[PDB]
Amino acid sequence: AVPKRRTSKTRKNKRRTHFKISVPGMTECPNCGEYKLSHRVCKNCGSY
Amino acid sequence: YRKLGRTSDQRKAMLRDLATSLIISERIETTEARAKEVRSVVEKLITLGKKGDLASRRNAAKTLRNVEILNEDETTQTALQKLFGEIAERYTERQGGYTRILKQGPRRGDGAESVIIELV
RNA sequence: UUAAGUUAUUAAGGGCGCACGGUGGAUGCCUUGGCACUAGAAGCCGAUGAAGGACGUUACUAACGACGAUAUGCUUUGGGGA
RNA sequence: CCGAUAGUGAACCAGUACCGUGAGGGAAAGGUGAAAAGCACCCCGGAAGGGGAGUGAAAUAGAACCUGAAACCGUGUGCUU
RNA sequence: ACCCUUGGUCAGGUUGAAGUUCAGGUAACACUGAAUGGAGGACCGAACCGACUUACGUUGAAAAGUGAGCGGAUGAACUGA
RNA sequence: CAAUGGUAGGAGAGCGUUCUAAGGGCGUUGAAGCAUGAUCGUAAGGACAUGUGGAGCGCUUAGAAGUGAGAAUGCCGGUGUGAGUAGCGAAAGACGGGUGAGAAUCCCGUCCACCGAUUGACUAAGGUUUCCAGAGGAAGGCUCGUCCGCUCUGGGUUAGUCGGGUCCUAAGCUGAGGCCGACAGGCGUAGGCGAUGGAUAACAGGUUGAUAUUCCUGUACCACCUAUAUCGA
RNA sequence: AGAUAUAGGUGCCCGUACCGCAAACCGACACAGGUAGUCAAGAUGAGAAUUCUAAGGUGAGCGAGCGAACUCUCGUUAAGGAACUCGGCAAAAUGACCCCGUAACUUCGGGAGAAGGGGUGCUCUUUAGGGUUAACGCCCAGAAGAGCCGCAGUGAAUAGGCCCAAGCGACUGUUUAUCAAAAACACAGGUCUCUGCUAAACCGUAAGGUGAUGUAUAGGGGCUGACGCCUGCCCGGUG
RNA sequence: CCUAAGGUAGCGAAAUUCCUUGUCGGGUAAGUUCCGACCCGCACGAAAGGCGUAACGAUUUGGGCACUGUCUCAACGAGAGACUCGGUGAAAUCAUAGUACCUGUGAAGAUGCAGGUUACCCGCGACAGGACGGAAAGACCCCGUGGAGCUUUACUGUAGCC
RNA sequence: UUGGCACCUCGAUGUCGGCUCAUCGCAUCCUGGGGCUGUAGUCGGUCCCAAGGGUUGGGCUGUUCGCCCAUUAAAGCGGUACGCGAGCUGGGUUCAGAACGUCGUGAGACAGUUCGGUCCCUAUCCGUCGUGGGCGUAGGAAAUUUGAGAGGAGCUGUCCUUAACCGGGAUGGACAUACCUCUGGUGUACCAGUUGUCGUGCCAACGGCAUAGCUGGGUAGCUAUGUGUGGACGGGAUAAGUGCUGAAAGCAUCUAAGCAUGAAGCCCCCCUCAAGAUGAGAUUUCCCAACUUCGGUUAUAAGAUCCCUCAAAGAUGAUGAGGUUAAUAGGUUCGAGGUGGAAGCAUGGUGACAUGUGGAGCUGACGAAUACUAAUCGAUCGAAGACUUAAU
Ligand SMILES: [Zn+2]
Repeated sequence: AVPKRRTSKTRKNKRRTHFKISVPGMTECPNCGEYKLSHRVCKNCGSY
Repeated sequence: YRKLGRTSDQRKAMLRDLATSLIISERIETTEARAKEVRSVVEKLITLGKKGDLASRRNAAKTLRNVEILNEDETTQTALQKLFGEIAERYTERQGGYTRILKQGPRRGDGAESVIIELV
C-alpha cells in the first residue's frame, strides 16, 4: 500500500527506458515539396 | 455497430442530426468515429429517395429532422423535399457510394482525429 | 569445401570518471536596526475638552509622514544666504 | 555586545498579511553601479523571451540586479556492462 | 439546551363524539330509531420536521454525506426576529 | 632492555573556530569566501598552484568565550521518491457561419435535450461594488480560452406618499435621588432606550448599457404657511 | 381645570446598484450539504401526489477512443423455491377507485383496509336527474342492453404484503449532535411527607427576588406509574 | 431450639433456574431455540409494587401463506471508473540498495549469514503469501511514594443550621 | 492436549467460528497387494506393504464439539502464526445505554443472565498469473520441426453372464475438457401490440419523453441446466509377499553367487508447454555487388516494417485476413433466419372495426455476388560471412 524504500535514480531511469515517443509517418507531398502525414490531407494548399 | 460513448437514446438522436447536416451543407467536419458510423445512416436514406414512392417517403421522415432550407431569393425547402427532389436525381445511376470521407490531423484541445464527409 | 574447437563485434538502457550548464539560497564581506549601560537633565496630561482615533486638505492622489475647513499650512521675532 | 535563522515579534508601510464570535495568537520579506550613464537602433515572435549593437572596469553587474555552497535536474563524452 | 416577548406555516382525502331536533313509546320518565351537529396529544397521505434498515462513500463531492426504503404530519407540533 | 585490545569512568598533551592587547606584515600588479588538483603532518588538521570573486585579511605571544553535530517521531528553509501515477466534484449535445497568431471549450444561427410547487419571478438576512461599457491574457479558473464573478480605466444607485427616524409601546436593557456591600461593585424608583407588533398621505404608462410607485407624461392625495365663536387638558 | 372656499406656495435626514435554494450568503474550494417569507398556468387527478408540457430559464469549466478482468449503479433469467444465513439481511411480491364480504377478543370506542373474492378499454343504441338560464345552451353525475379488439384495459407513472402465537412497556410523546431510539426517560392516576403566609423550598455576602400579584380543592420534595383485582408479617437495629 | 419476625395471595426452568439440551406433551424427516404443563423457586413475591390486560410499537422471540438470483450454480445485456491517446497533475511513505528459492544458522520464524539449487537485459496489464507491510511513543497487562471524577460508619476540616 | 520456563515482539506480531483458495505428513476412512485366523461359503477379526485419486447434503446451537434425519465405496486423522481479516464476513467474546437475580452501607460489581450497539489503506520491492520490446545463438532471411527439461491427468457404484474367487459384458454417479446442431437463457441500432402527454398546421401516418414507458416474440455472438469426448488397453523395474536351484553348516534353508514371480504406487505409455536447453540443436528453401588504400565501407537483395481497410485475435501491444496486378470493410443487389399481414386504395358496417389486393412490409452482427466510396503517392530498416587445427 505504500513504498517501503525510496526509488534510487538508477531504478527510476531504467523504468523510463520505454517512456518515449516516435516520430510520425510524415511523407513528402508531390504537389508541393513539403511534409504531410500519410493518408491525410496536406495542410499547405490542401490536396490529396 | 459503434457506440460512440453515448447511450442508445442519445446515440440515435446524434445521428439524426449528423444525417440532416449532410443533406443541408453537403460537407461537414466531424470526428472519424462519427463519420464511419453516419455514412451508413445517410446512404440508407439516399436509397429511400431514389426509390421514390410514398411509403419510402414515410420511412425517410422517421430519421430526418424538421429543418427548412433557404434557397436563392426566398424559395424555402424542407430537408425531406431536398432529398427526394434534388439529391435523388444526380445519384440515379450510381449503385452504392454517395459519400466520401477524408482524414485530417488531430485537433488541438484533444487529439481527436478530424475528418471531412462529402457527397460523391 | 567440409567437419571439430576457440574467441570477438551490439548498448534498448544502466555504471564510474571528466567537462559544461540550470535550480537553490548556505558561506564571506557589508549596515539603516536592535541589545546592555554611564553622566547630565525631566518625572506628568485633562472640562481652557486628554491619551488614542475617525474623516479630510496637494495642479493631477492608492499609500505613509505633515496638519485641520486659515488644512501638503497662516503671522510675528531671531538665526542663515541660493 | 548582535550582524539579516542573529539582534526587538518587527533593519522592509509590524502588532501588519493571515487565523479566531470574542478575549487573544501572530509571520515571511535587506544588498544594481562610483555615477542611471536603467540597453537609441536593427532582427525572430501576437506578446513573453531572446540574438546582436551600444552605456560601463565589468551586463550573468539588466532591477527577483554583491558573492553564489549542497541536495536535486539535465546535455556531451574516455573506460565499462 | 431550557425559557421570555412578538410573528408565521401546515395540499388533499377519511371517520363521525357530546349535544340537539323530529317520530315512536310511557302516569310520567326511561328508553330506541332518524336526521342534524362537527369532537379528537383520531386515521390516510404531500409540503415541512425527524433518523429505524441497508448499499455506497472511508488520502470522501461531505471533519456525519448520498441513493433506495422508513416514522410523525391540529400538536407535549414545527419554525423566524 | 621493557611496555602500548578496551565500554562505564579517572588522568595527561594538543588541533581548529570568533573577538581583544602588543609587536610585526600582506592586499585592486587582486583580500576573504567559493570551486578543482596526483601536496604536507602520528591524528584533530596546514600549505601551494590555477579558475571565479571585488575589499579587506593572516602571522607571533598572551587574554576572553553564544568555541566544533549524524541522530532528540528535533526546529526552519528547499529539493527528491511514490509518478506522468490517483483525481479532474451528480445531469446531452450536434453541425453551420464568424472572429482571431492560436478554437471541442468564445460570439451569432438552426435543430435536439433538461427543469417547470421550479434549474422560473420576487424579496428579508448576510456579503459589500461582485453591477455597466470599452480594453487585456502574466497569475486565478481542476483542461483550453480570443472568454469571465479575474486584471486595466471610465461610469452607474435620484422619493412629502416605499421601508426606517423627526410617532407608540412589549420582553429585555438602563436608571436622578435611593437601598445594599472589604474594594471593585450588586440591586432598584420615577424617568428613558427598545420591533419581530400598533399608527401612518400614489397610482397607471413610457424610458437607460447600468435606477425607477424615486426620473418623464397624465391624473391624485396629506401636513403646514400667506392672501382673500373658537382652542381645550 | 383652564386659555384667547377658492387663489398661490413649503415639505428635511438615512436605505435604494448587484447576488440572494446561490460560482457574490455560512461551510479553508467557482464544495452533491444548510439558508425565513410571497407568487405559482395547461392535460391527468381528491390533490401543491404522479407522468408530460407553458411563462421563463438551462445544457453543468477536461475531452477523444476502445467496448478486457475486477468494483460500482441498473435490467432479464431454464428447473427448483429459504436448501442461503447468526438472522428472508438484501431483492422480489402487495399497492389506486368500485362492489360483495369479514373471525376471536374487547376497557364497547375498537380489532378493520381484518381476512377472502369480483370488476376496470373502446363503439352504438335508450334511460332516469341536478347546477345556472325565457329557451336553446352550458357544465356535473348515473342505470340497463348490444356489440368490437388484444397476451394483457388503474394497458405508462405514483399509491399497504398478510396471518397465527409468546415476552416487555398501557397509550401519543422524549433521549446518548458524530457507533446504542430501547424493555431506558415523560406521562394521566396513586400514595407519603413537609408548609398558616415576610409559608415551606430555592438563588444571592446582603439588598432584592422566584414561589405568587397564589393562600391547604394551594404550593415544595421523595417513591410509584393507564385501567382491572389486590397489596400479607416484623417497630428489635437505623432515620 | 432460635428471632423483631420467620414469605400470605398470586405467579414460577422466568428479561430471574447454576445443575440444565430438567421432565412430560405439541409443533419438524431430524427442534440446545419456541409454545403448554409440572414444582426440586442455586437465588419470585406484593407501590426500588404482585398478578392480569383490549388498543397501540421503525420493540424482542417462534411458526405459516405468498414471493423471489439469498441459494443449488451461475449466465448474458446497459451505463460509470478501470484500460489506449491528447491536456492538466497530487498524497501517505522512504538508513544506502545491483532487493531468488530450499534446508540450516542466529535475540531461538532471514532478499542481505552457510551449504546447495535455480535465474539473459528493460517494460506493461493483473493477484495479494511475505517485507513480523503503512497509519496511532498499546487503550489489554504490571509498574510510578503520577493525575483526575465519584463514594462512605477512612482521616482532618469547613458553608450552613440549632 | 492441559501445563513448566519467561528467551523474541508493549514508538501495536489482529481473537473464536464461518466463507473463498488451497498445500504437505502418514500413525490408511474407501479403492489396490499380501501373511496368520478360533478363515467351510457369504461377511469378518487382526498385522504388513501402499499417499495415485477420492473422501455428502440437511435439522438444533454464534458455536467449535456433540446429538439426531437421510444418504455414500468412503463420511480418515493431523501440520502449515490452532494455514488464509493490506481475500471477505462479524454471529460468540472483554467499549459507552438499559434491565433481572445476586452481592455491597455506598459509589458500584459478577461468584450470572438479557435486549442494542462505527472492521481504514490509490501495491514501491520480492512472490505469481498473463503479455510485449532489446540483445544473443559468427552472413542476412522464410517455413517446418527433435525434445534435455517441465506441467497435467489418475476416482469407482449397480446390474447381466459364468452359476463365491478368478473370467467376460451393459449401463450409471461425481469430476475434467471442447463446442452451439438440438432443448433453453440473454439479446439497449430486430419485428409487432399498447397507455399518458407534448409535437410535425389539421385528418390519416409518424417522432420526443415516461426503467429500453410497458408487454409478446427474437437473428448473430456469448452461454449451462444442453450437446459430444476423456481417465482405455498395456508395457519396464520393484514393495510387502510367494518361490526355484544352492551352499556357508556331510542334513535343512527363498540368499551369500545365481533365477524367477509380484500392487490403484515408481519410470514410461496418453494430453499440453517446451533451443535464453548461453550445451542457444536439425531439415529444405530464398538472396549474394560496388568501392577502398586494401584495414574497411556504403547502400541495396531476399525479407520485413511504418501508414492505412479489418476480425476468426485483442486491456495495449502481439496474432491473423487484406492494401488497386484488390473482395478488407462500407454501400448496393439477391438470400438464410426472425416478426406475422405495412402504407395507399376499395369493399362491408351507423360505428368501434373486419375482409381483399398479398406469407404482405420491414429487418443489427449470418451466406453469396458487385470496385460505386476508402485501403492514394510514399518512406524506414535489412547481407557480403573472424582464426586455429584436422581431413578433402
Ligand atoms: Zn501540399
